[PDB]
Amino acid sequence: PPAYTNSFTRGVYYPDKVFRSSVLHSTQDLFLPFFSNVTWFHVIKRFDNPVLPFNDGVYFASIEKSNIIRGWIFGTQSLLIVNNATNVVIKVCTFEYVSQPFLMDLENFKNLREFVFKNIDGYFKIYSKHTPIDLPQGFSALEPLVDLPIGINITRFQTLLALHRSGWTAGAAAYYVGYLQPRTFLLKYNENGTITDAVDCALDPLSETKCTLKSFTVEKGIYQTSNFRVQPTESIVRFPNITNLCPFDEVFNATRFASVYAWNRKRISNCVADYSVLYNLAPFFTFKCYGVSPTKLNDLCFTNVYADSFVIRGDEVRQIAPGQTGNIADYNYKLPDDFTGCVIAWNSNKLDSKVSGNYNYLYRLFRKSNLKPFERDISPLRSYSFRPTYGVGHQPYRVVVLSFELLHAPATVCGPKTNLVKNKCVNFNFNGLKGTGVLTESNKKFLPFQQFGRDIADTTDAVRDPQTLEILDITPCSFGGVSVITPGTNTSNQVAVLYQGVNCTEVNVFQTRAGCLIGAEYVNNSYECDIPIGAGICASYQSIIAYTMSLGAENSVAYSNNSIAIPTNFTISVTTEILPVSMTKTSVDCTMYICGDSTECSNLLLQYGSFCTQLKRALTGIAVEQDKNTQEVFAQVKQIYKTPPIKYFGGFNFSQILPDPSKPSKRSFIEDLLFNKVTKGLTVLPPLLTDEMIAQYTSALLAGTITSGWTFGAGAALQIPFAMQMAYRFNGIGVTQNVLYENQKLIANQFNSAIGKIQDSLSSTASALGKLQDVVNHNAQALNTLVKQLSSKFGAISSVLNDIFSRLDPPEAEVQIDRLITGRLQSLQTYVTQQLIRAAEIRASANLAATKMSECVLGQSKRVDFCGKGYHLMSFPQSAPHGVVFLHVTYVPAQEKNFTTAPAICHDGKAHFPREGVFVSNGTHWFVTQRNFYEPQIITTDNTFVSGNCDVVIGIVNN
Amino acid sequence: ILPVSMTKTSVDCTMYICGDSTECSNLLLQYGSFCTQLKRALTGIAVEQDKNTQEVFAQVKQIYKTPPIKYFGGFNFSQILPDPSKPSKRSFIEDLLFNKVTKGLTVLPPLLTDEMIAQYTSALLAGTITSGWTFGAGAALQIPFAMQMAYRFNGIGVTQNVLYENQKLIANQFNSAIGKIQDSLSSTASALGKLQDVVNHNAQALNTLVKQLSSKFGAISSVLNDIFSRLDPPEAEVQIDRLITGRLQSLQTYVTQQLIRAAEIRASANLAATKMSECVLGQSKRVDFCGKGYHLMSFPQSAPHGVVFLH
Amino acid sequence: SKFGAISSVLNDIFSRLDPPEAEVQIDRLITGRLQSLQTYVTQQLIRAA
Ligand SMILES: *[C@@H]1O[C@H](CO)[C@@H](O[C@@H]2O[C@H](CO)[C@@H](O)[C@H](O)[C@H]2NC(C)=O)[C@H](O)[C@H]1NC(C)=O
Ligand SMILES: *[C@@H]1O[C@H](CO)[C@@H](O)[C@H](O)[C@H]1NC(C)=O
Ligand SMILES: *[C@@H]1O[C@H](CO)[C@@H](O)[C@H](O)[C@H]1NC(C)=O
Ligand SMILES: *[C@@H]1O[C@H](CO)[C@@H](O)[C@H](O)[C@H]1NC(C)=O
Ligand SMILES: *[C@@H]1O[C@H](CO)[C@@H](O)[C@H](O)[C@H]1NC(C)=O
Repeated sequence: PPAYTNSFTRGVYYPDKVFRSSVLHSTQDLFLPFFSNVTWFHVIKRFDNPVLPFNDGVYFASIEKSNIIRGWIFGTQSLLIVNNATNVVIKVCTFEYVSQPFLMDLENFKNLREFVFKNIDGYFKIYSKHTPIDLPQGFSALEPLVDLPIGINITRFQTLLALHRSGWTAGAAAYYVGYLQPRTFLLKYNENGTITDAVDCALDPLSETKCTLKSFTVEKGIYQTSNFRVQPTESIVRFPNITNLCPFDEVFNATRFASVYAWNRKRISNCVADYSVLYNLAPFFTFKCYGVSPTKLNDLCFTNVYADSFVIRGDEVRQIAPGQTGNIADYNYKLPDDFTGCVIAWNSNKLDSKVSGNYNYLYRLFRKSNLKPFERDISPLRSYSFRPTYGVGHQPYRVVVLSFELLHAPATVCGPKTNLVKNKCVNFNFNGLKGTGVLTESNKKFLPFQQFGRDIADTTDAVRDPQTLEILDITPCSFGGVSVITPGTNTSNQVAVLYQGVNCTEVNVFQTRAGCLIGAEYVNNSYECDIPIGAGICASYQSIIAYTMSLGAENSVAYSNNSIAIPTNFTISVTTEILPVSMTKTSVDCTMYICGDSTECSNLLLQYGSFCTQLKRALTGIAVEQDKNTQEVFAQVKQIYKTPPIKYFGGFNFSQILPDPSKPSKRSFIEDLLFNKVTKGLTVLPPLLTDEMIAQYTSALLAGTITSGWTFGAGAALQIPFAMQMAYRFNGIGVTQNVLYENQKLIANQFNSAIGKIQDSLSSTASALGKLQDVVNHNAQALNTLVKQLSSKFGAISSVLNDIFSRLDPPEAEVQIDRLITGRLQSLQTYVTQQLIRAAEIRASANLAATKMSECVLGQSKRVDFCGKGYHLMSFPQSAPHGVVFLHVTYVPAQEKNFTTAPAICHDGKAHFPREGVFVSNGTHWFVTQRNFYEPQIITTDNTFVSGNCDVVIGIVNN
Repeated sequence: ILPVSMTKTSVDCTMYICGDSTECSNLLLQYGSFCTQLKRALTGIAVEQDKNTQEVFAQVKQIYKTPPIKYFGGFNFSQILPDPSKPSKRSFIEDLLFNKVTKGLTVLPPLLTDEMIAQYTSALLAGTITSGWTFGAGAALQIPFAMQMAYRFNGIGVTQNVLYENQKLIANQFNSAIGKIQDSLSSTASALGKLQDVVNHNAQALNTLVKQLSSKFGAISSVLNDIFSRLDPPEAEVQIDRLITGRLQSLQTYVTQQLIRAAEIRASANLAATKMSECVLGQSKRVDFCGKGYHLMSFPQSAPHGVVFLH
Repeated sequence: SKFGAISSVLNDIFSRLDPPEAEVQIDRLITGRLQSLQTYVTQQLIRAA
C-alpha cells in the first residue's frame, strides 16, 4: 500500500549558475515545499506504478543501488536520457545535448544519486549528485552541472524498472514525488561557501520570522512579520433594478399600429426597463441586433430610447437591404448606414388577420425629389390590394424596433446592469461607490433625499440601498498586523501568532481584548512581565502562554503615622548605560554615485543646479558636527593625564578597564569584547580621534577622576585622595564620610564583585550593544539600498545604459538618461534627508552623553535617575565603536526595618529637634540616626537643639 | 503640561498606495525597499513611544498600592487619587481631561492602557506620599507625610518646627489650591493647551495624510480600472507610476515630520521623566524646572498620550 | 535649477513654448521647486528643533 512520510529538508538547489559566498541571499522562484506529505512507493506479486504527470515541474530523487534505474520516456518534442553499455547520451527528438557517461560511470547500497528537473522559459536545468551513503546522516550541495535551452514542454513522465530473467523476482523499488511552486527560500553559506540550510518564508510562522530577521539564531522578543486582512469574496453590482418601470404596454400589447410614412416617434426616458421579457417569451424568435452587442448591454447605455410602432407588408421586407435601390427605398424610407439599433420579430397572425378586410391604410407615393434621412414630407395615394389568397410567407408580419441615438446630451436613460449581501467583509457597490467593510444596522436616521453619510474622518460610514429603504452602518472590517510571539530557540521551538485588534471569527485558541490570540493558552494568574504582547498582555515561560500583564510586584505600602523605617544595609549596584556619541560620517560624490566616469552623465548632471553641492555641504556639516561631538564628549580637558606607572588605587581593582601596556594597541578586555560583538560608492571617513586616541582620553579622564578627583574639569588636575573623594560623593548623596570609613575594605569587595558581574554581563549579554548595532544597521541598510538601486539586473535581458543607447535613437536615449539620473538623485536625496534626521537624533544623544560625562564623571550629580537608577555617586567611561559605555556607581538601599522613633522628648518643657538625624530606639536605648541610613549616634546637648515648645509637636511623650 | 505619547501607527506601504489592486501591488513592489524603510522607521517610532511610556510610568517594577484607608491627617487628594468606590479607578481630574479632549492605517494600543497608566500613577503617588522619594532608588521606605514635608522644607531651607507650627495652615492653603486647580481645569479651555494641540498635530497630520489620497494629480480616476479602460495601457502604466510615486513621496514626507515630532516629544518625555525624578521622586534644586519658583512637591496625573502635574 | 526644463523660469517658458506644453513644463518646474521647498522646510524644522 502507498505510504506517507515527512519530506524533511530535501529539495535544496542553487537557483542558477551564479555563485555567491558568505551571503544570506533569499530569492523567489518555483520551489518544492518543506515537511511535505511525500508518498512512498514500493514494488513487490503486485505492480502499482501508474502514470506520473509532469504538472508544473517535478523534483525527482532516486535512491539507487547497483544501477537498476536506466532511463525514462519523456513526451506528450520529448526529452529522453539513455545510457547504453558504452556511455550516456542525452536526446530530444530540436534540443540536443552531450555531457558525460556519468550514469555509466557508476563509481547493500554504496551510492545515492540525486536529480533535478526544472522547466521554465525553455531552459531545462539538471543538478547531479552522487551521494555515497533509516535515513543515513549526511547532506550535499546540489552542484550545477548543465543548462540546456530545450524550448519544449513535456507534459508527462514515466518510470522504468529492471527485472531479472533466467524464477523471476522484482526487487523492492521506491521513488520520490514533489512539485515546485513559486516561493522564496532563505539560505546560509559557511566559511567555505557551501549551503548548509534553506528555509522558505512561507512554510512556518517560524520560517517567516527567520525570513524577517535574516539570522538563524534568535535572542527573544515580539517581532512584527506581516499583516492580516479579510479578503473580499463576491462581486456586488447594483442599479435601478426595481425603482420605476418603462412603458411596454402600448409598445407590445397596443391594439392598432400606424402607417410607415407617419411612423410613430415617442420618447422613452427615466424609467426602469428589464431585458429578460423578450428573452423569456418564445414568440420573439428573431433577435439579430445591429450596431451594439446585446450581451454587453450590462455595460453600455444610450442617451434615450425610442419605440416606433408601424405596419409593413411581407414581400418587400426582403427588398430592404444595403446596396440596392428602388421606388419604395428611394421615396418612402431609407435606413441609416451606421444603424445602432436592435430588432425584434414574432408571429402576429391574430393581430394581423381581419375578416372584414384591412383597407384603411394610406401612404404617400408621389414626391418631387428623393427623400433624405431623418426627414418628413407633408407636401396621389394608392390603396394596397391585399387579399386573403396570400401565401404563408406573403402574409403581413409585425416587427417592433427600439432606436437609439448619440448626442452631446448626457445619457439620461440607462437600465440596471442586483443581489444584496449582508454582514460580510465583501464589496458594496451602490451606483459606482466602491468600498470594503462590514454591513450592520444603523441607529442614525437620514433624510429621504440623503444617501451617503460620512464620519469625522471623511469616509463613507453609512449607506442606504437604492431599492430597499434601509440605513446601514459600514464599520471597517477587522484590521491588524501579524506579529510572532516566539522566544529564543535555546528555550523552545513552538510559535505563537498575534492579531492586532482582529477577531478570529475572520480567520488552545484564546480571545483577548486585542482580538484573538492563537498559539498560547491564557493564564488567569499574575506573573512578572518578560515580553510585552499588547494592550497589557505579557508572556512568561515556566509552553508559550499569554496573560494580562501583572503590574509587577503588587504590594501595599505600610504607611505609618508615628514610626519610621530606614535601611541598615545597601548594595553598590552598578549597571551599564550606552550612549552612541558618534556615527559613521560619510561624504558622497554626487557624480560618482550616479554615474562615475560617464562624461555625459557628469556634464548633464552638474548643470541640474546646486543639488549635489548643497547635499555635499550638508554632509560636510554632518562630518564636522560628529567631530565636534567627539570633542565635547571626550576632549573636555587639554592637559594629557597619565596614571603613575604603579596601577594602585587604594585596594580597588580595575584590571579590566585600564589601558594595557602588554597589548600594543592599548585595548582593554571590555572594548575587546565590544569590538568582537559589533559588526564602491561608499565613503567612510576615519575618525579624527581614532580608537587609540579615544582610549588615551579615556585613560586621562580616569586619571583625573580617580587620582585628582573632579577638579580636572576646571583646569589643572588637583591631587586629592580617592577615598576622601568618594566620602565627598557620599556626602553629596547625603551619606556621611564615616560610612565609607567603617566600610572601606568591604565596600571595595562589593565594588570588585560588582565589576566582575559587569564584565560577565557584558560578555554574556548580546543585547548590551543593541543601540550601537542598531545604528550600524541603519548605516548598512541605507548603503545597501543606495548602491543596489542602480545595478539591479531584475531578471531582464540587459540593464545597461549603453544597451538602451544602442537600442534607442540618441534623442530618446538622452531622455532615458534624464529619467534614470533623476530617479537615482531623488533616492540619494531621500537617503541624505534620512541621514540628516538620524544625525539630529544622534546629535541630541551626543549632547546627552556630553552632559553625562560632565555631570556624572567630571563631578557628582544629585539629579537622580539620570546617571543611573538611585542616588548616583560617580561613573567610568570606556571606548566603543562610534559610541561610549558608562559604568555608574549607585547607592541602592536594602534591608529596611521598622524603628521606634520619637518626634520630641519633652523634658523641662523643651521639644527637641535635630538638624539632620531622627531619634530612634532599639527597645532599651534611644539614639539619633540620619535619613538614608540607620546610623545611631550619641544624643547630647551639643548634637541637639531646642526649637519650639511641646504644644506644637505631634507626639508628646514623657521620658 | 507635557506631551508624552503620540498616535503611533504602522503603514503597510502597499496597502496604503494601492489597496487590494493586484496590478498596483505588482507595479509597486518593483520600486525597492522605500516601503520597508517607512515601515521600519514607524516601528522605531512605536518602540520609542513604548519605551518613553515605560520610563515615564514603569519607572518602578514593584507596584505599591494605596489603601482604601486614606488617612493622611487632613490632606484629601480625592480628585487626583482614584477612589476605590469609583468603578473604573480613574481620577475625577482624569475624567475632566478625557471628556475635554477629543482609513487603511492602524492605531496600536498602548502597552500600558489607560487603566494601567492610571495604576502606575497611583503607585507613583503612593510611593511619593506615604513612602516619599526613595521608592525610585529602591523599596518604598515608608515615612510619615508631615516629616516628609519637614524634610522638603529642610531642602528649601526651613526647619521642621516651622512646618509643625504651620502644618494646619499650609494644609488648608494646599487643599484650597487643589480646589482652585479643580475649578481651573474644569472651566479653563486653555488649561489643556499643550496636550490638546499635540493631539491635534497628530490628528490633522493623519487628516492631511488621508486627504493626500484625495489629491487627484490631474487624472480621471484613482482606481486603475477606469484609467486602463479609457486609456492606452502603456500611458496608463506611466500615469500609474506618477500617481503612486507622488503618494509615496507624500507618505515619506509625513513620516519625516512624524520622526521630527518623535525626536521632539521624545526629548520632552525625557524631560518629563527627569522632572518626575527631580519633582516626584525627590526635590529639584533646578529653577523653572518643577514650575516657577523653589520647589516643594509634585503629583503626577494620567492624561491621554501625556501627563499633567500639580506642582 | 533646471529640473529638466528647456527654460528655467516661468515667463521664459511662456515665451519659448506654446501654451499647451508650456503649461505642463511649468507644472514640472512647480513640482521640482516644490520638492526644493519641502527640502528647505525640513532643514528649517531640524535646525529649529
Ligand atoms: C550588609 O550586606 C552585606 C552584603 O549585602 C553583608 O556582607 C556579607 O556579610 C556576611 C556576614 O559575615 C558575609 O558572610 C558575606 O561574605 C558578606 N558579603 C560579602 C560580599 O563579603 C554585610 O555583612 C551586611 N552588614 C550588615 C551590618 O548587615
Ligand atoms: C586587583 O584585582 C586584579 C584582578 O586581576 C588583580 O590583577 C590585582 O592584582 C588586584 N590588586 C590590585 C592592587 O590591583
Ligand atoms: C513594619 O510593621 C508593619 C506591621 O504590619 C509591617 O507590615 C511592615 O512590613 C514593617 N516594616 C518593616 C520595614 O519592618
Ligand atoms: C540597644 O542598644 C544599646 C546600645 O547600642 C544597648 O545597650 C541595648 O542593650 C540595646 N537594647 C537591647 C534590648 O539589647
Ligand atoms: C476632601 O475632599 C473630598 C472631596 O472633595 C471631600 O469629600 C472631603 O470632605 C474633603 N475633606 C477631607 C478631610 O477629606
